[PDB]
Amino acid sequence: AKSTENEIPNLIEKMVAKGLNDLVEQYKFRETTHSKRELDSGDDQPQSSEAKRTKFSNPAIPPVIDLEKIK
Amino acid sequence: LLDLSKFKIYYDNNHGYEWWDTAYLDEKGELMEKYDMNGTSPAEEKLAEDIDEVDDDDDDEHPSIRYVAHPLPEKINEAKVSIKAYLTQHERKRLRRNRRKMAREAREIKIKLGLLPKPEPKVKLSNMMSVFENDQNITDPTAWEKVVKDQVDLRKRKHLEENERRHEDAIKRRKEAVNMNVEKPTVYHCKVFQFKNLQNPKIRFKLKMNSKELSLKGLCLRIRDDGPGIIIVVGNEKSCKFYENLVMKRIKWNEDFELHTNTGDIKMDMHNNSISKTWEGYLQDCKFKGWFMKVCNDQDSLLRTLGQFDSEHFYSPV
Amino acid sequence: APNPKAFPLADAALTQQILDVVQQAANLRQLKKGANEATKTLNRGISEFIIMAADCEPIEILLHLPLLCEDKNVPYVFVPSRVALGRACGVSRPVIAASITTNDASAIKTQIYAVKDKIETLLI
Amino acid sequence: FFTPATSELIFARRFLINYSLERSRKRLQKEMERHQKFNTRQELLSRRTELQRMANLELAGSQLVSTKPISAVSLSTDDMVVATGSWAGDLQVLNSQTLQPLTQKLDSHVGKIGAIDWHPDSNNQMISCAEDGLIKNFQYSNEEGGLRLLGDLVGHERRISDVKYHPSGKFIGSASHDMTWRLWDASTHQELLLQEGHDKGVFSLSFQCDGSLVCSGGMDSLSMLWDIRSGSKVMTLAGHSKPIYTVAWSPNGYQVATGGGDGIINVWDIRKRDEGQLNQILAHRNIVTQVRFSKEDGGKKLVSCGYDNLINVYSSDTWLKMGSLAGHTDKIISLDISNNSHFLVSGGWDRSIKLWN
Amino acid sequence: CPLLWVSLSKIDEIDLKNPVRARSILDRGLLKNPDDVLFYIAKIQMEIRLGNLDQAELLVTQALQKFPSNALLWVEQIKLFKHGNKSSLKKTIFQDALRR
Repeated sequence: AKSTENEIPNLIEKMVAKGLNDLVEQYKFRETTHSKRELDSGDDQPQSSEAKRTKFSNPAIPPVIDLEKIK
Repeated sequence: LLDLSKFKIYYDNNHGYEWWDTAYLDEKGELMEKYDMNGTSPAEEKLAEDIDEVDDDDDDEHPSIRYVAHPLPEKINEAKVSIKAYLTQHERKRLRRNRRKMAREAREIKIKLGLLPKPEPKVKLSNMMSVFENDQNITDPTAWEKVVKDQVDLRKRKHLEENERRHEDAIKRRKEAVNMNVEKPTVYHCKVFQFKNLQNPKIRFKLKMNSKELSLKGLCLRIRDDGPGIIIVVGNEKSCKFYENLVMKRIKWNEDFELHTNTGDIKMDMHNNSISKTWEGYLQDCKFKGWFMKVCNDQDSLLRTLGQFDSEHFYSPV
Repeated sequence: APNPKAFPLADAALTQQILDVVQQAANLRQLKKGANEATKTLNRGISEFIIMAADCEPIEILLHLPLLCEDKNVPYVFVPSRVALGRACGVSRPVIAASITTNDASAIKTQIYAVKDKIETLLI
Repeated sequence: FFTPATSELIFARRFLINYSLERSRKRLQKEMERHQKFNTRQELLSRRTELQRMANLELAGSQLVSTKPISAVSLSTDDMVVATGSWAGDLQVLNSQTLQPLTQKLDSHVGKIGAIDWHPDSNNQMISCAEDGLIKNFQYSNEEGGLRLLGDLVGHERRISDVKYHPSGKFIGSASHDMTWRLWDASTHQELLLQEGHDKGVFSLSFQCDGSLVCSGGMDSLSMLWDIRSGSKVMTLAGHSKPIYTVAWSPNGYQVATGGGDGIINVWDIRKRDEGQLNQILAHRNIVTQVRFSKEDGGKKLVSCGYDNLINVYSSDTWLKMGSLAGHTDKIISLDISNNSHFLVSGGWDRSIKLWN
Repeated sequence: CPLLWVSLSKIDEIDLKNPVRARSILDRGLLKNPDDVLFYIAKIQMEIRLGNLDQAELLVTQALQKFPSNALLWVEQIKLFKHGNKSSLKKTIFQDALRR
């Protein structure tokens, strides 16, 4: 919960980003379960690269951020 | 003196009062007596605290008859193996559809409003004749061909290059990854095999290298080089299984082989030699620090070696 | 917490292994989801081992399968989660029973055998 | 820690202490006598002979029994008949040597039979347990019928694994997949103990033949040694990794032997204060199902069956595989050794009782 | 040589009325060599001969598990089916046998 509080906006988009990250870490079976995402975050931790890919995923999973930037 | 010794040995052999093929049975009495004395109560260590004491109708005070204990049940620290959540085929498809779609959208935006790249027509040798966006299609026909073929090569090359890159990166990861993974092993599968002989080099080599590969803790001890010996193998279950397979299916122990030496190459016919899986269990703590193959001059020595891991019990003399 | 009559419940790692096997089985068309299919498999003799769900409620819709297995001498487990089992099988919906079936020529034969052995060990 | 009491228990506890103590003393005396009169050669020779005999046991007769497999096989104190509980919940009894049935009794237990124990007092009020979640006394007859039940004892909530009769005869131990193991009265058929001392179930009880100390082999791998009298323990979980599916004393209080799921039979609770295993034993490739000894009546000889299709015999000083018994086609789930001589009667997933001679 | 074992079993069962001994003998034979299916088949046959059919079925199943392609086992199974406890799952069983 603490972890979620600090870095994680804990919406659907964030979850998606997290999922993507684990796939890029090198997943096969759907990464891991998420009770409140904390577990997932913990699992990711071994990879040790969280904050970059969510700032990338919003540019892709919609293009709204990109549009904003343009404007 | 030597002769005398030999004679003595022979005598011992015919009917030993206690022989170390099978450990000694006979119960020493003195020790028992001592124990009894220590106890002092005619009963045992267990009952000693009742100490010939009687309250009312035989009852005791130092251990209380009245109370029933409910001691703290020690919860074992179960390792939270986060479950591999799978996906339905359909779910997977949906995921693929959505991510890819998103990517496409991004590209469109970043090729329409962005104009960061520009999408050129993907020629081939069949499109060659019908693509006119890039000029020179009949004007410079061989040049055009070169361009198109070249483009194709690049595409193919790019694909291959990408693959190569992937291979590289994966390789880089793996070394680091292995180093990183010093996980705490919860339970260890073990298998102990014993054999009549292994004067073959090849078999020994196989035992070594495979063990090294599989992080397989254990050992391979034996008596008098040509004599019978034990393999102990310990590790993760799959690895153990693999090892077992290697021992039994892959290696032919009864097969004939050549010993290479400085004097001359000795052919070894060993139809007598064979292998049996003695154990196939789970050990509480794996005290085997690595895979320390050995030879010993005698059985006692071997036993001692085994007991360096507080486990002599693995060897089965038959 | 899981039902007592759901026995033998597989240990975490074991459960995971079983799930993996099922997934492999699903891929190979070696697996048969669901009570009725599982039952059919048992009748046939094709079943190698039967994987049930502890969190099947009402549990007693399940509890014939174990009996059948016993009468057929087929290893059987419960895993804890029906949902998980379903996922493994490749079905978003709750599956409660499944059968990994026999097919000698499978790639995953060895895996299946291992799981069977594990299940047997559990039983007593 | 968390310590209430009961009056019935107290009443019984004193009796237990008396009985245990006197018998224990007698045993000790016997032991003393034995060493005093022993000599290196003859005893050793005898032991060797015994070992040889054990080795050259061969599968004499296999009588099939039940629809499902035979959980329990228990020879009588008289050793004339054997009682054999299947998973079906029927405890058919067989005249041991010929191995022909006397009767069937399906209506008794609805669940899987756990273990059967004949009463150590000759008068055969054999107890049996089940997943049914209750223990049942059966007064046995040769002439009139086969069996007739006396007392059911509904205390355990969950499925029971194993019951035993405390050597006295006045008490029935029952250990179950619930946390507790429970000691009962033979007379009134009501409880007295319940030792909540395991994070999971108690899969096996075994009373020391003096009637003092009971080993509770748990599914946690915490094999606890409870003094009945004190309600307190002298335990070692450090033996096993997997569950402890069986436990049994060498009749000489000298040794407990916990057989495991790990496969390793650990043998301990020794004169030694450090409580160290004089040895472990590698019993069966797969799990161990039953471990027995047979110094009641004769000499001490470990015999064990497992999910490996192999009963096997170990000398109880050395602890060494003196010889396997190929006999069962499939898994072996129970095994009893003849009190008097060499005559094993064991049952399994072969769904047959098998003799060795 | 399973044939000898089979003969012995027959002698035990038929001539003298003690099936148990025969069964034991069969078991011993099986243990002495688990590579061959013949022993298993013999055992199955023996079981069939006496009243016990569930046991026979179980044995057959076991045999199949060990060696699936062996036609004698399949034949035995078919025979068992024909007895008429099921009288159903019959055609399917036949099909399965054919496949294997």
